[PDB]
Amino acid sequence: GAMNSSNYAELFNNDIKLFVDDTNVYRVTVHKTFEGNVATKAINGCIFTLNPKTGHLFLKIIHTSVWAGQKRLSQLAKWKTAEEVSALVRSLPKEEQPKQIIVTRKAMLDPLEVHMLDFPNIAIRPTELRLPFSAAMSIDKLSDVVMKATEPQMVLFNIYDDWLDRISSYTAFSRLTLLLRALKTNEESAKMILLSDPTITIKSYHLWPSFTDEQWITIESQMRDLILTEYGRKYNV
Amino acid sequence: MNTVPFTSAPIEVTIGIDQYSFNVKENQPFHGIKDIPIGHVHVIHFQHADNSSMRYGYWFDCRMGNFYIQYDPKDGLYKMMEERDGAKFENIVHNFKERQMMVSYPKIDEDDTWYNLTEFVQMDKIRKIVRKDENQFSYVDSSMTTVQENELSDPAHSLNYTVINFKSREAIRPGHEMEDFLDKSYYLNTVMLQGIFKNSSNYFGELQFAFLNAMFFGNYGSSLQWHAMIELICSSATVPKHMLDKLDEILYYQIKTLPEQYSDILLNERVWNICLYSSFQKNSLHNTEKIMENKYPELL
Ligand SMILES: COC(=O)CN(C)C(=O)c1ccsc1
Repeated sequence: GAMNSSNYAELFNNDIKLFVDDTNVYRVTVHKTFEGNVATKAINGCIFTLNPKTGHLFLKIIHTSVWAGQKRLSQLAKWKTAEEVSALVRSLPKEEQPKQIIVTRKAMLDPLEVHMLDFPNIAIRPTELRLPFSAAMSIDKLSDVVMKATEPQMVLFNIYDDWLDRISSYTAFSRLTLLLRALKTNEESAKMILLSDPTITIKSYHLWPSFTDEQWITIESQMRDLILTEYGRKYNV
Repeated sequence: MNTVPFTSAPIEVTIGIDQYSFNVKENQPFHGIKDIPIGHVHVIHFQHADNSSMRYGYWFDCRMGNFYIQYDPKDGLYKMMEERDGAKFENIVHNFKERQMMVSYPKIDEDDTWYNLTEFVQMDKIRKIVRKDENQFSYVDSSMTTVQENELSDPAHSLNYTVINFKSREAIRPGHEMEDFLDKSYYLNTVMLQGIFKNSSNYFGELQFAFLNAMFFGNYGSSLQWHAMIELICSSATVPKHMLDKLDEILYYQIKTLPEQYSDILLNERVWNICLYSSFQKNSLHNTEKIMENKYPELL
């Protein structure tokens, strides 16, 4: 059924699974027209499809041309997401196909179930977890490839860099969600925490800085402080 | 006018004939029902006074044979049987009619209710939903499950309604996923009407039979089927106009006949609110919307 805190360890077992987040598929800026009306202008988007055990991220870039001449774009975006996820599954060898796909938003359930009717053994599940994957576009290298795209494109990343050489998947996912939650809550402060030290850099082939184990402990504490600080600011606590 | 004679009434029972019903006491001198209108299917149904469990009954058409009811004390129910000896049957009916031991089918002249509820219902189609080929009449009861219910367990005792499943490969063309899911016209017109039912009259016949089994027996799977067949039409943007107008009539008389006190168990809020207020056909069912709003405003 639904994925929650009670069955959280399931994320890191040996059954292949993918999270799908569609929050950045259809992106717009809202502006005034010359006549004083309001209009939207779409910008490039992306599907965030993530294997939480391995860190493999299938980033399908949604180019704005896919919306041209289409109506009800917020509805269409869910079905386009489901179409692209189904196409990805079919593109994978059988032994790499997921046994479960967990959607971060319940409105994705029916579009994905319908697109996956040919795969009756792949469970489509919601989750009760509030996952911060909308903040993926706060990761500079992901945002850059999305905004530079001139056509539909799939780009593959490992969202954990090389962390699994030193930590478990459970700890890696915990770090990722903390970092993403911090970037979502206060993007400027989170980026300052991550980059303030000139001596620590991001490898060309990585998304995050090359922190030692002890430095990651400091960073994680600073991210938790940021989240708590923002909570106090928001609620006057 | 035809008759269903009864050998006797050895157990106290509420007897239904179509939309009518009456109580028979234990060992009362009751010998059957006369003046049954020729030209329609009928249903004769039963609910025992000492055990309201299992409503059950028989769909029949008097043009297809001479049928009578006799209590079986081993199986504990009133059974329908066919008499092949026509002279014997005429003699038995005349004796009962002479002794005034029969109730008269109590149809008012102005009253087209039963025709309106069974307009498209045919005995030959009932016998394909209810499979018992050795009899010309069909037994149904409160507890019989449908083929679809049995996929999600005795196959010989099932209601073989046409399976409708909005999230099935049958309902969704590859490459038309969004289109076919949000607009069920393909599934309605090509798969169901052209493909399976052949025409709208057969579709409406099954819809009407499903409603009647839900209402007279409290058969839950029949109610599911009735609502699915409504929702399939309402959720289709392209429906022939004659079908929409006929569906409005069909549903109006169904809602009109439903007992007010059974509405909580016979009507699905989601389906009805969706059909009347959100669906493609929200403005095509004028008579049904008017009776629903005046009779069951709480459901909505
Ligand atoms: C209603 O039609 C019936 O045939 C009922 N029945 C069998 C009798 O009344 C009967 C026949 C032979 S001795 C009693």
